[PDB]
Amino acid sequence: MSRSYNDELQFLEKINKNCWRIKKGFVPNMQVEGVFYVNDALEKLMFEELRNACRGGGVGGFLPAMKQIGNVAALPGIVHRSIGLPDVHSGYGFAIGNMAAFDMNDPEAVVSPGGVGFDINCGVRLLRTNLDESDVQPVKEQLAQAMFDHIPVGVGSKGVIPMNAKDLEEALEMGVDWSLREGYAWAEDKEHCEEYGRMLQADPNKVSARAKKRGLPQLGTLGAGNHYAEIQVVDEIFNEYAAKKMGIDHKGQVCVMIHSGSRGLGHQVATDALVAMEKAMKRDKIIVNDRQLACARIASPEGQDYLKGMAAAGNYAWVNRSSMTFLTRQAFAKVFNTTPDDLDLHVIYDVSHNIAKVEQHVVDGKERTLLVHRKGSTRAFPPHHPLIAVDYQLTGQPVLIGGTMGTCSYVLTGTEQGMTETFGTTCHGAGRALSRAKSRRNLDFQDVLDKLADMGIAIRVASPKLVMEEAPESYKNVTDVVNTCHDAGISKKAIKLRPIAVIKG
Amino acid sequence: PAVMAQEEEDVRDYNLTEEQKAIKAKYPPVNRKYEYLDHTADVQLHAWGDTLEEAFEQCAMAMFGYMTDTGTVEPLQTVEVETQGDDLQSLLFHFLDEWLYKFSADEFFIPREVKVLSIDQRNFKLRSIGWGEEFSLSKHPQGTEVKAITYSAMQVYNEENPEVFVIIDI
Ligand SMILES: Nc1nc2c(ncn2[C@@H]2O[C@H](COP(=O)(O)CP(=O)(O)OP(=O)(O)O)[C@@H](O)[C@H]2O)c(=O)[nH]1
Ligand SMILES: [Mn+2]
Ligand SMILES: [Mn+2]
Ligand SMILES: [Mn+2]
Repeated sequence: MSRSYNDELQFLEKINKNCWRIKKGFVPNMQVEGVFYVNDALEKLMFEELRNACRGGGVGGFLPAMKQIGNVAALPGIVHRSIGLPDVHSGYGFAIGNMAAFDMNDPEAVVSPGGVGFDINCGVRLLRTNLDESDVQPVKEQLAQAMFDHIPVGVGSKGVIPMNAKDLEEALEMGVDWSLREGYAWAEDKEHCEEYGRMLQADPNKVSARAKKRGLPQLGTLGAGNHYAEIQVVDEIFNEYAAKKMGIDHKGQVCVMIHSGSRGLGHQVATDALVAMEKAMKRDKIIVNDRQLACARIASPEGQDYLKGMAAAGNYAWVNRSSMTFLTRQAFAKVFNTTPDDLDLHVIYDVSHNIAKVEQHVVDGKERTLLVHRKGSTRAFPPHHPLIAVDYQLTGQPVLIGGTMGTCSYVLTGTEQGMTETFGTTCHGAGRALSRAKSRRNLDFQDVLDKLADMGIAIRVASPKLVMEEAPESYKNVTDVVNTCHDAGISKKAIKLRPIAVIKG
Repeated sequence: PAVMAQEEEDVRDYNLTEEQKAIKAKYPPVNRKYEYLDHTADVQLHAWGDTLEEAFEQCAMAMFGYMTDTGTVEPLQTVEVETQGDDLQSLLFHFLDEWLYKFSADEFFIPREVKVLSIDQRNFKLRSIGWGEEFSLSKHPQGTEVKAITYSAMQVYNEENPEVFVIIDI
């Protein structure tokens, strides 16, 4: 980070109204170029991060997202581009909102666990109800409290449904199939879940004892950070055909958005693989620009062991989100004295954003088998793709975009242009504009709580005096993110939702 | 008296009860030589001390200080953590990871204080201990869960005023 800002700009070129190019040389050994999609408002945030992430000529600082996109473009076996999506911001290896694809028939192609992330298969599930805003407004606080009472949130929380080591071993192999067998999920849930909620190559023998000891008490918990369970109200329908296939009937309909991942089991699986690869990068002679990008050849034993444990961690995350769904259904049933089935509390879709997937794509006119890394970005497959649930074959695959607890959220669908320009990858959220440390300093917790109250949004959080770290101003404008994706043609807007109650850990 | 902090002080406020406040008044405050610095997605721990050993132990205390108010933790038990690495960075990584694991499994131990007894800089081996008790939601306030240690922008300065910078995943 010893270059001047203006010298860094020598490697940056605007491609079109919504896309920037990162030319080779920005960081060492780039095999392809990097790109990031930003409109005017998102462009300023991205370049400010470049200027300010390592401002001083001394110690400290961190790596801005642009540098991370370039570092990922140096990973062996990458094809096309290292791609930042409109919500992109600095992460810890890949940028948050960073996609990279590797040709599995190139023997030098690698898999990077530290780039997939510690929260393996962290994702968003959207539920619908047959309730209206007018049915919830009278009991908003009671429902917010019922959610908080049913869903364990925050550091130290433990699962309420008892689980033993053997149940965990089955959940790692079966994913949502386990929740179905045990009666915590409905058959319709699996049908509207990405991968049908189970990655078949999952091998519990590749998940370490430590991962299993961390995961057991936490299965069925939300976690902390930006994880949430949010009661929402449909605010705008951009695609009536898409809305119809999703079960969205009218503006004013109540939905629930749940965001959580594979918890301590997944965090440990990623850590174990990260450690195993530092121990192995000598043999295969792999150089990286960032130690956090430690990786292995896809066909190596370390790479295969990671991919199998990653899939098992993926199955755990699907089991965890089903548990949140079951507990959310219990809360609604209690507050409205009606069974969950009588409330039409069905899954619209469940899509993940921290995963590596084997996918068929065309590269320069030739169809290839690629290992697609998506860190903080979502698969968004196009209409008529065979690997989409039947109900969404003609709409395109739903994409669930959380904004903030005090703005809005969106549902999008994948497009053919997206399949072509970004390997069917779109954004996963708004992304951050202010660090938690900077939000702690510049914002007051009571001001955030009052603003939410002046907006009529009920809230239950584990650490109330830290809520400024999740303030709406801490995140990018989600509408800028979704509009950039839409104008770029990689995603199509479908639904807009507004929060009315939120629980956070 | 060297000012190592790069930001103005900013204590995180965990919403203490009267009993939590009373447990903290009962014990000698722990000296804090760490701070929470800017990182867009997560947080950067910055810790320092008079020896590399102290910079390490303050980094672990910084990590635990992000999960709860460690001043409310009583020194009822002592736990040992020994680890090794191939260099100072991986030693620091494994040291923080081993302590994170003590908190996340088995006995769910939260230290009020951590002390590094030795860093063997020829083998990159470390001996440390911590005193505290089992983390309990009835006893300790909820901060933020730490998911993992990362190497992102990790810096270990081993000169006259040792200090470390570590980004952790939250
Ligand atoms: N509808 C909501 N969206 C939110 C809320 N809080 C944060 N976010 C959005 O969710 C988006 C996704 O955030 P991330 O998945 O990157 C945060 P997370 O802790 O899950 O990252 P990991 O460490 O990878 O697990 C984020 O950019 C925000 O725009 C919320 O309260 N409600
Ligand atoms: Mn997550
Ligand atoms: Mn997430
Ligand atoms: Mn994180």
